[PDB]
Amino acid sequence: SVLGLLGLLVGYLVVLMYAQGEYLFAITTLILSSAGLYIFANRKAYAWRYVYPGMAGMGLFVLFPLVCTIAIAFTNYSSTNQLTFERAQEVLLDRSWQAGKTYNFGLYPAGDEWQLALSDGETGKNYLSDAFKFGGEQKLQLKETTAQPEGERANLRVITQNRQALSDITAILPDGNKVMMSSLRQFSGTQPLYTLDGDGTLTNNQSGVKYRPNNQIGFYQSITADEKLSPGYTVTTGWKNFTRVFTDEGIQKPFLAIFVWTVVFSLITVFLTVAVGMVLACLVQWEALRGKAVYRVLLILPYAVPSFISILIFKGLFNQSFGEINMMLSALFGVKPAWFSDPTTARTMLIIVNTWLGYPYMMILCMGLLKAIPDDLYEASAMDGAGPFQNFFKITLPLLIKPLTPLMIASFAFNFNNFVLIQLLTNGGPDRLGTTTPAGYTDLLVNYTYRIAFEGGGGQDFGLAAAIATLIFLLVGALAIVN
Amino acid sequence: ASVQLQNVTKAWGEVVVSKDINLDIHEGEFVVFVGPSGCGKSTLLRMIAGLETITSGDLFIGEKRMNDTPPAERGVGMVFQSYALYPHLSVAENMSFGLKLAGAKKEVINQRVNQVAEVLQLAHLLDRKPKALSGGQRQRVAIGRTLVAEPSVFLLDEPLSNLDAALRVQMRIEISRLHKRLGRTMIYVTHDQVEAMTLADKIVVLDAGRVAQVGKPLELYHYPADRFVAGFIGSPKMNFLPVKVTATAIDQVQVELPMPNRQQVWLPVESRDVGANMSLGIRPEHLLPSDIADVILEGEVQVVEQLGNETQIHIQIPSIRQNLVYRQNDVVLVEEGATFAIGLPPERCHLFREDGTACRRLHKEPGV
Amino acid sequence: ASVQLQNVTKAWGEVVVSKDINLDIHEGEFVVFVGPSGCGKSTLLRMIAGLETITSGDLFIGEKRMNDTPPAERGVGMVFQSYALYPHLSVAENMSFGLKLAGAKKEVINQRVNQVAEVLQLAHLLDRKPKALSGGQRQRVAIGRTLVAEPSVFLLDEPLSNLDAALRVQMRIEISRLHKRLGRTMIYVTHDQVEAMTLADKIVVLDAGRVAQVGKPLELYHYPADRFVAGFIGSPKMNFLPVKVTATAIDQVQVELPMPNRQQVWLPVESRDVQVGANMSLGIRPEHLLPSDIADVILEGEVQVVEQLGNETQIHIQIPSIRQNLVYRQNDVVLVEEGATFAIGLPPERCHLFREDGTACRRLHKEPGV
Amino acid sequence: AMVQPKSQKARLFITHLLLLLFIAAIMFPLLMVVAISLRQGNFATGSLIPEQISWDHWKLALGFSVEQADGRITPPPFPVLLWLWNSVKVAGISAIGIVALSTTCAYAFARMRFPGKATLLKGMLIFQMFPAVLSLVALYALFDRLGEYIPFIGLNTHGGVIFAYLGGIALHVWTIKGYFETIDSSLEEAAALDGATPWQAFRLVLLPLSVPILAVVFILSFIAAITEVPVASLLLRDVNSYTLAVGMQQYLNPQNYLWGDFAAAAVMSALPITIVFLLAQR
Amino acid sequence: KIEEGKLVIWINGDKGYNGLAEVGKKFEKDTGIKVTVEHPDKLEEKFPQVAATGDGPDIIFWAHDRFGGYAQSGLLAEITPDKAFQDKLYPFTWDAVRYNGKLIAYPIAVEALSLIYNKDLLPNPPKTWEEIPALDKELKAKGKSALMFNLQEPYFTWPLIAADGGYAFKYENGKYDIKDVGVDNAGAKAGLTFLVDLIKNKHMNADTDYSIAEAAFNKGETAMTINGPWAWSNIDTSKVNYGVTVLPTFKGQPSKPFVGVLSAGINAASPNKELAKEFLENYLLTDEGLEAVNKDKPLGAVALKSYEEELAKDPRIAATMENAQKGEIMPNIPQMSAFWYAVRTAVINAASGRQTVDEALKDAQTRITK
Ligand SMILES: CCCCCC/C=C\CCCCCCCCCC(=O)O[C@H](COC(=O)CCCCCCCCCCCCCCC)COP(=O)(O)OC[C@@H](O)CO
Ligand SMILES: OC[C@H]1O[C@H](O[C@H]2[C@H](O)[C@@H](O)[C@@H](O[C@H]3[C@H](O)[C@@H](O)[C@@H](O[C@H]4[C@H](O)[C@@H](O)[C@@H](O)O[C@@H]4CO)O[C@@H]3CO)O[C@@H]2CO)[C@H](O)[C@@H](O)[C@@H]1O
Repeated sequence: SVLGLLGLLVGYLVVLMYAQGEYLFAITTLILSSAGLYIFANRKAYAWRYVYPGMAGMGLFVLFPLVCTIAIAFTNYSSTNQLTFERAQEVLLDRSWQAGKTYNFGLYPAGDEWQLALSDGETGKNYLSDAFKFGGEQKLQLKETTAQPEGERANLRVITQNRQALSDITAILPDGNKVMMSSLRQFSGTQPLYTLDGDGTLTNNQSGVKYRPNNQIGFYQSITADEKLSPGYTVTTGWKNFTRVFTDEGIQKPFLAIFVWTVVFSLITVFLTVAVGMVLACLVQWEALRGKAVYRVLLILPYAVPSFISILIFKGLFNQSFGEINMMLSALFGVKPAWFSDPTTARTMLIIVNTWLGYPYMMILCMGLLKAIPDDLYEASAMDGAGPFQNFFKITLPLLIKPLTPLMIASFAFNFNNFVLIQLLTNGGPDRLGTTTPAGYTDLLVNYTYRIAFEGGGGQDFGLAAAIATLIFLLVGALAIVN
Repeated sequence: ASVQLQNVTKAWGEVVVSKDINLDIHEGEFVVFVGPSGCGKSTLLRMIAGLETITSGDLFIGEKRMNDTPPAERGVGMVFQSYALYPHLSVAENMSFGLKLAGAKKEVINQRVNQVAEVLQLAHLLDRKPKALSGGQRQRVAIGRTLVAEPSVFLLDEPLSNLDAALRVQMRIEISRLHKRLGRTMIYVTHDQVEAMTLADKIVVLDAGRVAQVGKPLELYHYPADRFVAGFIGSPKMNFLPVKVTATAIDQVQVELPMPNRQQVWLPVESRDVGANMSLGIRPEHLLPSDIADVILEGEVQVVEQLGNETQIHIQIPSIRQNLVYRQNDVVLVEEGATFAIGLPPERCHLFREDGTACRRLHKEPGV
Repeated sequence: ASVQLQNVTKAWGEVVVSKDINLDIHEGEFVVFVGPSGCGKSTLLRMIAGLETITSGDLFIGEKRMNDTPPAERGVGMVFQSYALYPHLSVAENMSFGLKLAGAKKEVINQRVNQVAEVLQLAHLLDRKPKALSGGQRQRVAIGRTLVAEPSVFLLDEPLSNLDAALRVQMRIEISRLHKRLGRTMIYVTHDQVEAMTLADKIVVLDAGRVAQVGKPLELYHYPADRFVAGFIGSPKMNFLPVKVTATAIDQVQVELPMPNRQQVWLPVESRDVQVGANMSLGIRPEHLLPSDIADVILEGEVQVVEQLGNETQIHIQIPSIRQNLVYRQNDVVLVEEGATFAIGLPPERCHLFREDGTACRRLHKEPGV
Repeated sequence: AMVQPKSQKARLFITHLLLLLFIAAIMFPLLMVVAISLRQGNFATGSLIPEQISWDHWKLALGFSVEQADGRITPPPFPVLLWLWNSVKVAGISAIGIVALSTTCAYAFARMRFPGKATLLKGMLIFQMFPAVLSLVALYALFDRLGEYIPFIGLNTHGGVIFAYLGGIALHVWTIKGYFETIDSSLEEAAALDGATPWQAFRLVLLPLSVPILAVVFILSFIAAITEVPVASLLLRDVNSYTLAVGMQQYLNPQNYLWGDFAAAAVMSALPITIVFLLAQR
Repeated sequence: KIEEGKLVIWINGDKGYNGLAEVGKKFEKDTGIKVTVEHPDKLEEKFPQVAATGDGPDIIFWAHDRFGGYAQSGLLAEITPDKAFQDKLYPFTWDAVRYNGKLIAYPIAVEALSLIYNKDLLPNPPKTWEEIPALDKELKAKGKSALMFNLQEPYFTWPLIAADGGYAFKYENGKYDIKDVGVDNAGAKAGLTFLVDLIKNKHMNADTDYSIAEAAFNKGETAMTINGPWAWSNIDTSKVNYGVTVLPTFKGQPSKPFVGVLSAGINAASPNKELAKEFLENYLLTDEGLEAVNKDKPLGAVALKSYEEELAKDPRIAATMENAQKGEIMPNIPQMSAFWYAVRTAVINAASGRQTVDEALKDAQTRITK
């Protein structure tokens, strides 16, 4: 019934991918969408109907950007060298240089048909068009005149309302040069900066220099029959970004250093979040405790506050000389820990903060997960004469860890790439001294790779970071499959 | 060891689930709490155990008060209905859990574990885990735990409840031979009146959280205090026929049957305290053949249960919405729907009032 | 409503639990599958239901093969061991869910549920939810579901299993009256032999996947096909005495007891395929044992256990010869002190004899109701 | 009500204090923001407890301009309630989408047989361990080209942000799968015998019993989407299209550090998840 | 993709964006076109990335130093002001926004750092950097401090550094030799080593940002501070009796701050280049437009000659111009981005004490040239 209508869209939108270039996003659109109709039509592949729409998202908005960003590793994609060839030359063709001079223009109605008027200040003589109509690209051949136009001058609003039609009007003087709309009160002789002939050769009209696309560096360049036109365009560079990771000494030293921090940070986080979460989870549903519901919500409240604002308020509270934590910390004690300047102290801050954010997730886990333990084990333990600490380490803990293991190795993987925490709180921590690329002491692998690609200064090589992201990902895949 | 209760009560703020009730359980005495589900059998055991608090009254174990005393220091052990086996531990670790904590003893554990493992046949299952074991095996590991503890009092909350009937039948013999070997006090909760009769030195019957009667199994069987105790104990349920009183001698009481022919019969029973709509209690086993007795009860055979060892026959007696059940040893050839009569001996009939309380039979039953 | 199996077989991997089994269940026949825990009672029932696959063999229901047919289109309705009551749905909806989905007819539901709730007495709990109901009520809801469904065949998987002994006894009567009122085929899984003997018209004893014996309650009781079916059926278990074979005849077989007093006795039993000097089990039910004064073959020993049931007395006797206490049974009360000496008579007419492989020697003494 | 040993209060009383010290320590950070939002002047550093209450920071958070005695009507710098609504839209719709996809998918894994299910789920988890922060360029590119064909889910749209979040569902599938495998088979078997199709079992039997775990999944997906920054700010360019995550960082320009205003907006941004916890008291 | 029909403007939060929005209303009143002035954090960072892909505002406001890099990347459209408009502003302001002989932005106003002192605490403000330690102790025991200003951004700390000899790029008669850098030299080290010694002797804190310094001065907790015109608006609000004077001298030579010139560029991807032109020329760069912005937060000494001669009568702007003449104009070339980042790293690492002044500047030196 609906297979035909949807089947037509798989073709209507699919053929438009083939047109307008875009081979990169033309294959996947057919393959994924053909599978949907392939699956949902017949009732032999019934099981895939429930899996398709979930794995469609995995394909589109997780797997594709991964496969795509791996292809970015085999090229010089950067801030300078960002666009494709067709966008880059279109950017160069779009700009212009002022060949002629400025003329103050006016707009005067003659019935429905409008009328334009220009004025040259160098000569003093004025020019004016015939009764034209707005719409489409038209060349208004102006005529010199001493007299005034009939009808009142059009105000800004009126000429603004006809900005689109007035910009397409390319007027020209009796024996002067061509001229177009530059502002709402001025016309000026705007002309293309470059011109593209048959073969790929742009040529400047002002200076008089030809440029050819050097597809090694990825820029337009000139040869002595040199200048480099720096809008830039992407071009493949095989195994260069990858080999630079193994070649570069400055990049290689902190690469493993942060890997130790990254893993340790995610380990310590998981331990403390579980430990605090589980202990609280046990206490909250402990028979004898009174204000359970009151205690329960208060301990959850942190989780009700978005991470990114809790981090930014902590960023303020943890200030070294000022900030309210050290205002107290040099009152009960006589110390002000360098939460930002010192690597270790900054790592302690990260963990203390991160635990504050992380324990509620673990508590809510352990709370419901603890009700999986039947009551009569503790009643049996009460007959034997076990205390709270004995009940915890001999029954509760070893019985909770088994189901909790997958969630806390999943919690490890989360913290392993906890980008938002590092960027917002420390932005990588104290800078590692004597590095080529930007690296700090609280930087994770994900932060380091982000810092390389985007952060101003220290290069903005998207292709290099794309290689490192690939280089890391495949190692974690090799680690995860073996584990 | 000598556990006893004095007006022990249980409630949850206002509604009293268990009334003020007394028990006097002597040393080494096998006691069985019986009754339907949710009638406060486990509540009683758990109040004795310390798993539940005593709302009011006084509990005494070994002649000292235990209401405020916690479970561990009551000299007691429990076998839980779900066995309460620690699934993250082995059998050996399960059984030795009690004394592993509090006084860490390597050689003492191994001794008591293997000693108890011998008698229960869990010596080869010591290394196994509760998930690997069968219902029967897990059930023995549960008792094995309490036996390793060696408490003065044994509490058991329906230990054979989920086992097969054949295995359940077998495990009563094991329990009895275990009890008489150790000779220590046991409290034993069960819904199966058969288990009580076979195991109990003293049966305590409970009716919606109320001790109906206390005494020896054969005492409760022959002489029920009320219609519930009579109705509870007995393999097939006791037959209850509404009857009208006619005479009332000092020695015995008479009744009138509801049948088309209004027959009369004297019954040797306590006549202390006419025209009362009483219930005539009589068990299927105590019914006779019609040729022998003078009091006959003829009717239509509805259902015939051929059990091999016996034949239980349901008889539609006229003028009564209650099939008179009959019971006789060996197989008996009777058709479903055939006319059949049976004898009713007055020496074996019970008598109950409108309220439910039973008139005491003056017939000297053997056993009591 | 006439299920029947032919060489049915199940296997998990290379493990073959049940070799080719055959059953011919007639119209309106109360059939009961019995055996210990995990002997293939429920797997059979579920294989019949379609909830489990058949590795090999033909399953017919109403003379039409049902193997590849899904459970819904088998004209069969199951009462699950856990009751399988949908917690989120009400009692009325639990019973009608099947006919509610696919052909929702409000008036039909109302009628079927109330008429079924009339006969089961669930009328005042139709708006309740499974959590509120007591186990006994919860069971009858799972029954109602099949009654409202009105299948050709009924399947019950240990239906009275998690019930009170007294309430388990009462429900047996309800099921017997419910069966012969409806008069439709019922396959019935249970471990309790008591439930088989009373409910069943035909019984199927299952020994770890193998079919031990198929027959009528009294046929299985009087004439077991092997030691297993003999030991399985009986309120208290049958006594099995190790006996050596000494002589044989066309009409009977002689055997020697294991006692120091090596007494011998001829049993009226099939001598076909038995040898002298062979070790065998003498079967004798606790009920059939006589008092010592009557019979000539006496068995004497120390009494260990005396179970006073009121209606009867069950005495366990340590015979210093076989290390397996001999269970005696007798009506009324019998005043016997525990530890005291006690003698009992062994009647030869009521004696089974099982071979080394376990196969029973076909008894020759004719018994009533066969 | 078990009978308790050795005083009980020794550990019961000491626990209350430990919890009281804990809730104090963990609430303390939030007590600052509430105080800062009532603090006169917009400076990063000031008194701990406000000398006098100030409703200015909240007024412009709620969207009212404030005339001071000195510098005329200073208008509300950011549409906070607009952002708040945008955060709730994108998170709530994303969370419902993530539940719908992961629950249907998990139903197949939990019950239905089809070869390569272990490698698929394992793969899904493995692929998800790649951070979406190191995609951006590909994501911008994806939604830039995807935008012109389908306007309502492109760049600078809430649809685009939602569809981005719909991808990562590996943990959801596994957890819901594990939940399904916990459930009694007799219900689904009974349903099969009742004639219910796999879908009818999914909808009428399985789902209503699984409400709790779906409620959890929704909240975790909701909280995830509310706090998500890297992708939201990559896609949402316009200020009227921002969510809290994007917009709340506009406050803290070092040279225009609107700290007190930020605090008023920060207390207000904890509202959606709290409503969710309160509405999830079932 | 930038939207046609409206004007999106980006300008830093410290500038009078609300004032500029009122110039937007005035634009909308006459033309009907809505002007949207946003002020995103890290605005100068974000524009490069969004502009190259087609995104971004129509108009972009920053000091002229970052415009060469924007223009070179192909992000800015070349502006086309006629002879009549160029003669409305001061020639040198145009020269700040000239890149390869092409005007790449409209210059708006001339920014310059000045010593802002508190009269009630400090009636006689230091002419020297060297007398601040002495002045600090005087005010410290009194309960105040001598000088708090932003140490996190080079802009604020560079005047002290460059005073004795430091420089960004040596101006080779007509052009900046990018390989010639003066951060490593003894003049820069001197001013930097002095600043470090101020922190080492507890006269300042290495971790003191704009907001901390601003708070200290505006709440009367520090006697002096270092800031530009924009910051006066908040000081007026706090009503701290203040004065804007010349920056103190370091080792005889005066402080040489980098003079900024707020400039407005036009995105090359913008489809509203004609509307952007009108707004900047005929609405912003007028007496009324600049006053509207200046009334919100002072622009400094404006580029518009007409409005400058009116505003030059302000003694604060006279002092701002005095510091401006004593300092030097910021280079507009692309390598200024490289200059600023590396110096920020150098100052923070040295002020924090993780590095020496020599090593910190040596690392910076290499980062500029490479
Ligand atoms: C880093 C760890 C500290 C975390 C900080 C948390 C912040 C609060 C401080 C808490 C300090 C501990 C004080 C505990 C005092 C005991 C109070 C008490 O006596 O309460 C106990 C509650 O249990 C209980 O958490 C028992 C008490 C738990 C004590 C265990 C603490 C150390 C645990 C470390 C192991 C972490 C897990 C590692 C993961 C691999 C009583 O238990 P029971 O009677 O058996 O209850 C039975 C019921 O559950 C049945 O329904
Ligand atoms: O890398 C971390 C920091 O990066 C960002 O700050 C950078 C800028 O992107 C660079 O452009 C430069 O900033 C210069 C700026 O170019 C120059 O105009 C001047 O800025 C003055 C400005 O003229 C004046 O109008 C007013 O706004 O004060 C500004 C100073 O605060 O000087 C700047 C250097 O001080 O370098 C900096 C880093 O040094 C980003 O914005 C930061 O948030 C980030 O921490």
